[PDB]
Amino acid sequence: MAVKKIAIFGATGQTGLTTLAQAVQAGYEVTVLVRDSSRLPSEGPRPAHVVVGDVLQAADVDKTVAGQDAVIVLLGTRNDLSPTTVMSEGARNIVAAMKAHGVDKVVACTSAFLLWDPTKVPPRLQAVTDDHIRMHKVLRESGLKYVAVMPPHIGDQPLTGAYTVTLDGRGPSRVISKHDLGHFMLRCLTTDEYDGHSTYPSHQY
Ligand SMILES: NC(=O)c1ccc[n+]([C@@H]2O[C@H](COP(=O)([O-])OP(=O)(O)OC[C@H]3O[C@@H](n4cnc5c(N)ncnc54)[C@H](OP(=O)(O)O)[C@@H]3O)[C@@H](O)[C@H]2O)c1
Repeated sequence: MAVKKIAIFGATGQTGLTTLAQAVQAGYEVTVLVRDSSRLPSEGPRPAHVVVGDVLQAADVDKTVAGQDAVIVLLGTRNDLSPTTVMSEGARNIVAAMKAHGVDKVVACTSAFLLWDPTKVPPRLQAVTDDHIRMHKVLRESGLKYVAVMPPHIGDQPLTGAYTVTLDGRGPSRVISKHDLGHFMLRCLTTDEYDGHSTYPSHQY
């Protein structure tokens, strides 16, 4: 039986916006949690349901996850590189809401640094990476069906749907377009082949 209803967390971010647009265009019934609805567009495809709130508030997350078939996580810290627990605490809330509502599939973005040599993270990105690691741990230990998406640099190239997905962080490039990353998150809703795996999408544009 196929996924029809999804929640997207981080839908207003760079990857989230295009994932949201793609998901709605593809026929999903999409719910988003946003702190600030002005960051959603008017033009283009529109989510079916908007919850205004914060991933750090369990009740807001619970309302967003209720009734879904799957969850996509595209949380991040925008240009804030300071020490942080937002993503991992958000993930804890997401896991608890999934378990409370019977939702068993989550596709969540961290970064290719979690596949590459862990001693080879630029210093300025280490604090954010440490919270990606905490988030990955929360999701992997949840025992839910979890696809770990670990992209390299997120670019602005057009959608292709032609990227390569490896399991080890090696591949044709160190870039994935935001649009292709979103397309891949959606693909993960219609296969089990990546459940319990780490995935590395990349493409030469
Ligand atoms: N940039 C890169 O090249 C790169 C490479 C690999 C991995 N990544 C990782 O990939 C992920 C996606 O990156 P991105 O650039 O698409 O994301 P982004 O533009 O940073 O967007 C972050 C999203 O998270 C939401 N968010 C943050 N705090 C929240 C909170 N307390 N409650 C609810 N929502 C919250 C933001 O909401 P608002 O719109 O309200 O701010 C926004 O929708 C990030 O974890 C990033 O670190 C990035």
